[PDB]
Amino acid sequence: KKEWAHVVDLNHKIENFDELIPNPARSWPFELDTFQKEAVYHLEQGDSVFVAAHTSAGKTVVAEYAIAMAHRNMTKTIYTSPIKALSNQKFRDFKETFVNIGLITGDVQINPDANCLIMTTEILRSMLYRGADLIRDVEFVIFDEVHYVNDQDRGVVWEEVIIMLPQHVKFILLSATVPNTYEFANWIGRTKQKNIYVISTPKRPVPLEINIWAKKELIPVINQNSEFLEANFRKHKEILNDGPSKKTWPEIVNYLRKRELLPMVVFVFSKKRCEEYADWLEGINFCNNKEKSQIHMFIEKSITRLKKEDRDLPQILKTRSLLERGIAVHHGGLLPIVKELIEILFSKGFIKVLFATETFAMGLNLPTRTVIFSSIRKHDGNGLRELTPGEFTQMAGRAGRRGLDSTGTVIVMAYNSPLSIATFKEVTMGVPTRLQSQFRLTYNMILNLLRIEALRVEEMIKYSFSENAKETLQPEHEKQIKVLQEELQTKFLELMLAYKEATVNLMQEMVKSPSILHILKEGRLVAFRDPNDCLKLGFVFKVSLKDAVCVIMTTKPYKYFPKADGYRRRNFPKFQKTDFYMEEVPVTIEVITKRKFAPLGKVIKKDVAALNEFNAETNNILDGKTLKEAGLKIHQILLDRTNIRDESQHIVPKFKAHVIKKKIEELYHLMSDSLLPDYEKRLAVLKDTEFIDQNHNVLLKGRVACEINSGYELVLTELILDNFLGSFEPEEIVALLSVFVYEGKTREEEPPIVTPRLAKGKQRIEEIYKKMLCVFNTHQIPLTQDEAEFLDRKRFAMMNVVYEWARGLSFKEIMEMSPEAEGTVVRVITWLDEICREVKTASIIIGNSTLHMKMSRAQELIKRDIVFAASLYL
Ligand SMILES: Nc1ncnc2c1ncn2[C@@H]1O[C@H](COP(=O)(O)OP(=O)(O)NP(=O)(O)O)[C@@H](O)[C@H]1O
Repeated sequence: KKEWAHVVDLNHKIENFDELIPNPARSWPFELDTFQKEAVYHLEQGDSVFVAAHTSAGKTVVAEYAIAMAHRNMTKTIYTSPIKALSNQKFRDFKETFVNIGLITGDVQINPDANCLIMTTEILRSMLYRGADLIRDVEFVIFDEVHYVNDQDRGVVWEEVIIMLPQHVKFILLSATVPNTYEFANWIGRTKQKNIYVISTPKRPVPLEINIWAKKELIPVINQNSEFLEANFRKHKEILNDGPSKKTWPEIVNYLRKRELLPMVVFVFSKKRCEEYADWLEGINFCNNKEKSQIHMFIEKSITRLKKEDRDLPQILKTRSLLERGIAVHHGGLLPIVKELIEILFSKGFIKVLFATETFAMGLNLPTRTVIFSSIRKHDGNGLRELTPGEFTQMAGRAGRRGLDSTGTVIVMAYNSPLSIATFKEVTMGVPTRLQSQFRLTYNMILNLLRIEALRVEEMIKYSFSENAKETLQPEHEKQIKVLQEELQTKFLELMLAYKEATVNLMQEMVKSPSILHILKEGRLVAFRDPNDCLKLGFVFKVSLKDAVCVIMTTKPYKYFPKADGYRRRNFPKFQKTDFYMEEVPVTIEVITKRKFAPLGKVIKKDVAALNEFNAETNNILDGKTLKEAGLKIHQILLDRTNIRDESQHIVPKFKAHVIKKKIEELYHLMSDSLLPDYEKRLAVLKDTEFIDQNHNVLLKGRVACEINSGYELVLTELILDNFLGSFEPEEIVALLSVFVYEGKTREEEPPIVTPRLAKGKQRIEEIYKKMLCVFNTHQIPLTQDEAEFLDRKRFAMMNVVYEWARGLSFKEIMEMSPEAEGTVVRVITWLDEICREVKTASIIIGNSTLHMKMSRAQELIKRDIVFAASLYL
């Protein structure tokens, strides 16, 4: 009866809305869309909202409203998103929109006494665990980019956060259009006992047009009404009938320029190729003198902080070169400050051509007039594969600027060969991506909750999305089993069914080895099952292993077993005949008879001769005899089958009962398997390695691990627990620690480790990790590919860089010896600061003040220059 999540009908309207709101906490130059009105309304009622709105609709408006309320009730509104890189920006967007707002990061903290705070989800979780005091004064928590999914991002923890939030906190979840919003809104509302209204939109306010660029021509293939244009696509194919060349970009750039479809963002899934393509625009310029000067001034003003040695970095000079001509690239290889320059200049209208990797499309709020896909295929750790509809929608959706563009232009590049239609339709018009739960158990979480209170973990698991999902399913499967249990209420089968499965198995097995084409030579009379599973007989005519389908000349369906005379007589009487037809049949054929027909093609023509022959043969085959049958896998399979072997109008019921048993048995397991198993395993793991004792008390070791929130808490704890690091220099320690924050995917050969101790340290960590893996294996706990291949990658490749950096080398010299691009160097080194902080705290717990001192020293050594430059957004 009681519902906590309420779906707001799209057909619903608020004509008297302007009257319902007496004193709107905020107003805008424009007129709010119905969904925004819904949002504001339900917010003012004192309820929660889950807004899943198309790209270009204006979700931020709901965020600003909320905030406003916080400034009207002396309450606090915390804004959160999983994307840390986008904290500084959002913090600047609100400052320029509203007026005290703060910013909470790991090291930097600005204006905490504000009625609004910007922070990542992790920081919020952290504050929750901490039990911060300001949370008692928080009324609204905004969860932005709820649809954000990233496997390599450990900060997507809004579920844990929502579970942990106190009862007096109301929610505002912002998301792209997803199909399963109600699920999560219902979990939230039910689990939190909160009225939450699910709000969405019918379509994109700024409609997209999807085009293909082929042979210097722009061809529409999906119109504003999302209709696929077959003729045009075929046209592209025909025109063409294989990647960017030197003339590619100048040509399309020039084409779009004459037609004023700029600025353009070109998505390129490769940093190198971004830069290459950008370089291919040599001699093209979009900036007049004043613009060049403004840009120069902005850059000069922005980097004046840095030392001269950093201002003159090659990447900076090259970037300036591009920027002063209205061109840029955007990718993870760039120094943050450079990224920021590019972003700020792009948002202000100084950049007309931007080549960007996928990241640019996710967080950043920088829409463009035109979006181009250099390719709709991207390589992920798995390899090369087509983009998913969600990704394509995410990138393509950037192409419409509400208020500036009538429409958003999206272009897919074709080069020398046509794009496949299935691929293209799957990528551009595939089923929209669903919200998935990101909630996982970690040792850190378990140790912390366990340290807090005995059954906190169980409680956390009870209130998770998975559990609630299981709860939602339970009754459904109950009714299904009720119908089945009642439906039924109103050895032969085992061996037989097994025999069927065995024959199917063997058949599937024979479909791999070409040798089959010898057994299924044109004319091989066989008894097979049609789609309706009716036994029939026919001669083989074609064998396409590529499609694994055989064309047969067919005996009407019979609505046996090799060498089963009596069994045949009793079970299988004479079959019926029917005009021969060519039927396509799947290999997975109940029996391959010894009978072979001497050309069918002549029977297909109905030549009197072949006709008579066929008639006689068929009549003969259908008249008398009973069917006779006739690698290493097929051998064993056949053996087992024969073992089972040695082992008409009445089998219907039994068969039905079997079907039932299968269904029910199936619906049973469907309620068996999920966090509790993992949890038990993890407890076992923590018990074996002594983070907790036999009674599940958290030991000192576990209290140390509680402080490491970076991913490899157990191994790191193990590393720092004793005094192996006793004779290491701060530089050496921070150098060695880089292994826990570097993917180690460099495609270059590792040079000699710069010091002996570092080599020893690598050895030590490797050993620790091996042991830990052994323990993971013992308790059959599933590993992520990273955990698994950890040692198979070059994770230690950054030790030298970090060492030399801690020694005082300039970034220039650092880069001259780095196996990774600037951005990654900065990523590693900036993460190491946090690592050092964690280790400091840990050392406090351990009582090792020397280690503490060293870590402080390391922080002091690495925390400098362009690597730690203040954000341009602040
Ligand atoms: N009701 C409105 N009428 C006219 N303009 C609006 C309206 N609402 C928002 N805008 C403007 O259009 C833009 C809205 O974009 P935004 O706030 O980021 O939502 P969004 O497009 O859905 N973000 P995202 O989906 O992640 O890409 C802002 O620049 C607003 O100024």
